[PDB]
Amino acid sequence: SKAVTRHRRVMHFQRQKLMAVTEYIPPKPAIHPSCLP
Amino acid sequence: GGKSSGRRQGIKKMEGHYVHAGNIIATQRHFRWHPGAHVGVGKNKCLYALEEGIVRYTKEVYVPHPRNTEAVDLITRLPKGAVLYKTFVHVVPAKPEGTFKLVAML
Amino acid sequence: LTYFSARKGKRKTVKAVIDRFLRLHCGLWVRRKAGYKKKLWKKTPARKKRLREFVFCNKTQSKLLDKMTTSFWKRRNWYVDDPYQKYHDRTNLKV
Amino acid sequence: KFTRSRIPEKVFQASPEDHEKYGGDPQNPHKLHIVTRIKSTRRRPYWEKDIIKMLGLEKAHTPQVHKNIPSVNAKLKVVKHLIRIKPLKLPQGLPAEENMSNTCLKSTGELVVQWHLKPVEQ
Amino acid sequence: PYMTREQERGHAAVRRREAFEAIKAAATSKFPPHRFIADQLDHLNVTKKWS
Amino acid sequence: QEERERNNQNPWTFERIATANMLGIRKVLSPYDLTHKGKYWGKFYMPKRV
Amino acid sequence: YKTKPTHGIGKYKHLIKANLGTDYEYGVLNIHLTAYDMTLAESY
Amino acid sequence: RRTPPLGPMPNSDIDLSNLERLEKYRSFDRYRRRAEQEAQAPHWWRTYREYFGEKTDPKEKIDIGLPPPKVSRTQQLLERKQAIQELRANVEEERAARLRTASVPLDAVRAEWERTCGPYHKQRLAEYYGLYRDLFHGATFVPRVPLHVAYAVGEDDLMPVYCGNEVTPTEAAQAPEVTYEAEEGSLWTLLLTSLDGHLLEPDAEYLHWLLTNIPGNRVAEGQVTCPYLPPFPARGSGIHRLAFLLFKQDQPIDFSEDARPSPCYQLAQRTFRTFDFYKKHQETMTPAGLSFFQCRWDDSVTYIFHQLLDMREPVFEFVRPPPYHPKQKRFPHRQPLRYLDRYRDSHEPTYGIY
Amino acid sequence: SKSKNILVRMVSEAGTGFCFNTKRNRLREKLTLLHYDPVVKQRVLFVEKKKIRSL
RNA sequence: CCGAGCCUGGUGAUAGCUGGUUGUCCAAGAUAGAAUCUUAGUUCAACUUUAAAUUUGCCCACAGAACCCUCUAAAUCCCCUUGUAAAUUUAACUGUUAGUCCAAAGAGGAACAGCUCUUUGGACACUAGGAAAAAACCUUGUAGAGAGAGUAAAAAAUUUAACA
RNA sequence: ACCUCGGAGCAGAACCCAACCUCCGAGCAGUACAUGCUAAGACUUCACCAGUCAAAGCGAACACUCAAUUGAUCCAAUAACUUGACCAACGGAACAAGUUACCCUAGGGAUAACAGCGCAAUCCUAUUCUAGAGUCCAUAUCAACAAUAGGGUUUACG
Ligand code: FES
Ligand SMILES: [K+]
Ligand SMILES: [K+]
Ligand SMILES: [Mg+2]
Ligand SMILES: [Mg+2]
Ligand SMILES: [Mg+2]
Ligand SMILES: [Mg+2]
Ligand SMILES: [Mg+2]
Ligand SMILES: [Mg+2]
Ligand SMILES: [Mg+2]
Ligand SMILES: [Mg+2]
Ligand SMILES: [Mg+2]
Ligand SMILES: [Mg+2]
Repeated sequence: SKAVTRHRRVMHFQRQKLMAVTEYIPPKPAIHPSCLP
Repeated sequence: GGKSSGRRQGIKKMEGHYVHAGNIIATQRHFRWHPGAHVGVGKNKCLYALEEGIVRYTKEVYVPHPRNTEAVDLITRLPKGAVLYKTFVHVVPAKPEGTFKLVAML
Repeated sequence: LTYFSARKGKRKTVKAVIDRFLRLHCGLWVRRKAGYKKKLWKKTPARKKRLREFVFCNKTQSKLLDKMTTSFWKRRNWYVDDPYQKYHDRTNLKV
Repeated sequence: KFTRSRIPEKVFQASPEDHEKYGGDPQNPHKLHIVTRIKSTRRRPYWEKDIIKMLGLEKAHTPQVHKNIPSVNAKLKVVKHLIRIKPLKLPQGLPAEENMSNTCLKSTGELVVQWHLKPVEQ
Repeated sequence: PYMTREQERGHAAVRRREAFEAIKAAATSKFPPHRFIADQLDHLNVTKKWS
Repeated sequence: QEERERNNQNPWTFERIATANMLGIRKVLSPYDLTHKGKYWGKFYMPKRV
Repeated sequence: YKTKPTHGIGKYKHLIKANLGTDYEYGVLNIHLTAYDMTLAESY
Repeated sequence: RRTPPLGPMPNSDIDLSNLERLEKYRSFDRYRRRAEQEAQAPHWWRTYREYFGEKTDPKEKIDIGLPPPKVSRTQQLLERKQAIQELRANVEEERAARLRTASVPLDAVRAEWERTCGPYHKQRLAEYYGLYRDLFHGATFVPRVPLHVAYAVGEDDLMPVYCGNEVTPTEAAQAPEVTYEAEEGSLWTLLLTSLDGHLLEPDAEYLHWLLTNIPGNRVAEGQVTCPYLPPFPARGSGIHRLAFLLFKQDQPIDFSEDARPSPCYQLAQRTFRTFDFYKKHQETMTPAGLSFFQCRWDDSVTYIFHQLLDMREPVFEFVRPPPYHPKQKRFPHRQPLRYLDRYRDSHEPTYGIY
Repeated sequence: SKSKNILVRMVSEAGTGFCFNTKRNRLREKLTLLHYDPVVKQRVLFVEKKKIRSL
């Protein structure tokens, strides 16, 4: 198929693994700010 | 139409290549590369080496011949201080013209 | 090509090759240029210069013409005052 | 079109935080490499296959020693995703003529010149 | 890198030049093996028998 | 989005891997992926990709 | 060559040229010079 | 992929905003003059001068000549301006200049040229022949004192030697007339060497004349260290150049180590190097004049080798490299029949075993 | 495809027998050129004799 | 079995078409094209094989390859070192070229098709493991025996609406 | 309609690179009359055949323009030099059209129709949007420009 398609074209498995590994991970504080005074 | 194949025209001798007299250096439809030192140009703008040596490509100031009216009218409309440049291919001679050898003792 | 004749049982020679080609004993085949007498008024002197020249056939063409001729045409001849006598043997040839 | 890759020079620029992480010293770089192929040349371009042969990395998991020089490093940067690179360390120094038969390359990258096969008395 | 491009240049020219000369020697030494007269005569042993 | 890139705890990013040709990943990528940096796939734009 | 640092050294057309009058300048003026003497009109 | 330039662009200074209000060349000559100036400037890209221009060392060539004369520019300029006004005052000069009938006297111009800028032009002209490159290994000197050398041909004609003029050995069979302006009580040293006259060592030179401790202009009274020997360029060896070197002595100098027997017909003793000779005498001796000429082979050269030198005259010839032919192939495709003649040695028929 | 020009044969006036073919316009007088004759190794007058074809 | 009877002979007619093409073992070994009353074929080249000769071959540091033209592209060509061991020429001929799918760039169709047509690369027609079964995805190749060992790829996530 | 040859885009930077492709053409004319004779070394439309450039030398003066502007062998004509085909099916057979459902043979799922399968332009259905009809009133009903998904019943495409 074409490079750009109207529907979401399925990624190659190697590319899909790359996307899953390189996902944003928000920083996690040691203690939740709400619980601290 | 438009089924014509490519003419296989381009650089035949790259930078630093050793060439002999008569070797074709570059084939071009238009003057992409201009003949330099010891480089001849044929009817079809074919650049051939006039001497045996090493091929060099440099950027040189382009001063067109006064008889060539079209190119003269181009430099006369340039702003003062502007200078045109073009790529020139040169052949640096490697061997000397000859040597003096002893042949007899009279 | 007739590999075995019907009356002698021997290989024949294609006369088209003999008339159109000349074989030197060194193995080279000398031919003419196709079109050296056709429409000479529309051809440049440089083009006509290489049309009236005698050229050598390459390896594939030479091997083809060696099978279409018998051994009588590969023998060494000693014609008196032969224009191509000096070209029947190679000199200073390596590999 | 898929073609070769031009790796930017900034990629091979170790940061100060990397010298405290991998134990290397930029002032005194190691002399020899320990290259080991850990990936198949199959399903990879032909130019990567040729470089593997030039480096003597035919058989997988077979350590090879190469010199840390730019020309050799140039070939490594092409197949850097198919090999494992470790420095060669010499705790006892370069093997001599009398220590050729007693060498052994451990998994840590160190080449010992006295392979005694004997438990340490300490 | 242990050495720069300038330092590395020419440090293995002799070894590389000698390595190819060994390839040339092996390539130019290809010739049919010697034929001994003992081997030809040893085929007559097929008819060796007891008296 | 600029904040997300700075505080991202993932040590691996699309830009780093694609540019350096890590794992030979450029065999399944596109020349545009060196500039899109994984945020664009076809005509679709992914705002959550860092 | 384009990748070379000397790319574009031969470019020349950007140095060659390919009316409305604003509130600060006069757009078009025709200076008519009428005289019965042809030499005086040509000379001026 | 684009790489930023290593330096300023040739036409970067031109502003493209007000292109219509910029003065153009409007002529071919105006562009050519500007084109030449930039062609002589260094550039960060590859240029013709890089591969074909003669490479020169960053070190400036040292000067071993006399100090320049002291001239008051203000007084010198004042007289010149007045002389021009007097010349322009005459209406006859203007009429001759307007009618294009006036002319200048060549002899008077050269006499003034020889004293004002003659030494500087000769120094530049000497560099073209590579005299400083060979005699002094690049060291230059201004010929402050002009040297007048002329050979007596017959009894009334003279052949002057200014700078590289053609002189035949027949005209140079005897010692020439040497004259120069000098003060009384000064000591001078004449020298004549052939740079390319050597037959064995390319670097070494042959000594033809050496006069030392010359009192003023009296050349004859000077010591005859080396007898005069006519130039002997071998036939077919090209054009040789012989340079006259005139030195000014600060104190009397003893040339016992450089003394040569009279006559000196051995080329081993005639061997002479200007660099080493001046190296051991640079303290008390300084070059003052310079003159040189080019010499060809003629019939008189045969006299020198046979009678004087007592040897066979060597004959040279200009030999060119053999023509290049590609490696011969068994089957030359699309090649003319004359291809075989290119690789054939003998033009006479061969028969082999027959 | 009207034949604007024709191909004619020029015969040397020197009697050497040398001849060459040239192209000329149909609506024109017979040419009289001054061409080089290799037989005498100098330029000799040539005159059109017979038309060969139409171009 | 009559749009031209049957039989014999020419006749082993011819068929670029269909089918078949018999013992063992080992080795090398796949996808540029041009011409063709030619695209169901053939010839040449490319590729492949053996033998032989010879010396460079491949990888590639700078330098170098256009202007009218900023899709200012990915990247090539050239190319000493260097890593390596092939390459060229000579001799003798066969055979393959109705290809597929995946990734990528770009065309035609409808920003459809297991669609068509080029380019780069991979795999497949060569083994094995894993994706459920699986020619084209991933892992992995040079070959045997073992009732030893270490590993490669390799198991989908997700449950959503009160309100002054 | 098309068949040969050339330029531009695809094919962005050495070369090369296809259609049913996207566009424009060429089957000449003009000036020469040394547009003469010879000869190193090279290019080459992916083979061959053809095609292109060319220093020096001899001889004269003091390798014509043009992207294409072209046709091989045999043969005929000719004293000779040279010339001859919209052979345009343009690598060209010296000269041969229809029809067959009366048809025959050898094959082909490389290849059609029916079918199966792929695909969802068309078709079909439900939501989203709230403009607009429904006396007033979006939402009793109905519905525009569109959007978001599903279905594989038609017409097409492969
Ligand atoms: S759990 Fe800490 S505020 Fe409630
Ligand atoms: K067929
Ligand atoms: K045909
Ligand atoms: Mg695609
Ligand atoms: Mg085209
Ligand atoms: Mg019957
Ligand atoms: Mg049969
Ligand atoms: Mg095998
Ligand atoms: Mg035909
Ligand atoms: Mg070719
Ligand atoms: Mg055809
Ligand atoms: Mg053709
Ligand atoms: Mg009917």
